[PDB]
Amino acid sequence: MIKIGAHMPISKGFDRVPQDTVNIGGNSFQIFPHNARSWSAKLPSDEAATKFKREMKKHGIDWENAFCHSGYLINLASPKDDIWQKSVELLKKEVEICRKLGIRYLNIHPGSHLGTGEEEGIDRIVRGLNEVLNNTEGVVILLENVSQKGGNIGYKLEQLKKIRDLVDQRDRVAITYDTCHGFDSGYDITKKEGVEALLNEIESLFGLERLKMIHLNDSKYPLGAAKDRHERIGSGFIGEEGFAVFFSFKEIQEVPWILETPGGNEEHAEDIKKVFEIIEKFGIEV
Ligand SMILES: [Zn+2]
Ligand SMILES: [Zn+2]
Ligand SMILES: [Zn+2]
Repeated sequence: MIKIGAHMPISKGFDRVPQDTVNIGGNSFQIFPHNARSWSAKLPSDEAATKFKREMKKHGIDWENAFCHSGYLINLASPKDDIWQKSVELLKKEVEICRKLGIRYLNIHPGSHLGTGEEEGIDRIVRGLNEVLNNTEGVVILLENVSQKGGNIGYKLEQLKKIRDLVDQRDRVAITYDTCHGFDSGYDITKKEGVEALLNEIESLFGLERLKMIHLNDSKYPLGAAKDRHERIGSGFIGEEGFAVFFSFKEIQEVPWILETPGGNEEHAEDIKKVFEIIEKFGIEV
């Protein structure tokens, strides 16, 4: 069964999210844990967490299909110690928001060394994840591949493995694959040989059960462009044919597809329709 959804707004409450998710034709979703402007975030009230949980039950959303995503402030690779410390403290709080909501997965970008060096930046990330994981329980942190922009770490799957193998609680570190960031970095899912190489690399670096989520994004730019600009499904350089190849892999189907393409609920309902249209047109099983 296809597990698909989108990044959902939380601005009207967490509890609106399950209903909004089924209204766009999804059964999966991603949300931010908060809308804080700075380094401090509130927890949801007991009242709000309870409503969220009730709506999850009401709509039969699978808890393996519900993800949180960290905000853009957190940078565990920062060469500024105070930003590193505030990032750690905020990440811990985001794990506590997840715990409160019942959310099992917290997705993050590993970070940027800002031109101080990839190897030292990886160590900083590792140490930061240790401080976080060693002071929390339950929640699994997802490392997401990113584009090769400035001092971003994680544009090659190899880098995500370097972080993971140094972490204390490796079972609480897993992986998210973003189709747009990968395409930006040369991972060519428009060809079955590219998808096969991607899967072989994932299986060998992490094992396939570490792949917890795919971010389903088309790209504004060509393969290898390193641009980090998402596009609506079928409207970019991955395209309808490219996605049809990607969708044809059973291994890919086992994993929730989360849209982070431009627009709101309305555009995402259309992108979800496009995905089923692509699957129908190209005769993909299932
Ligand atoms: Zn992301
Ligand atoms: Zn993403
Ligand atoms: Zn992106």
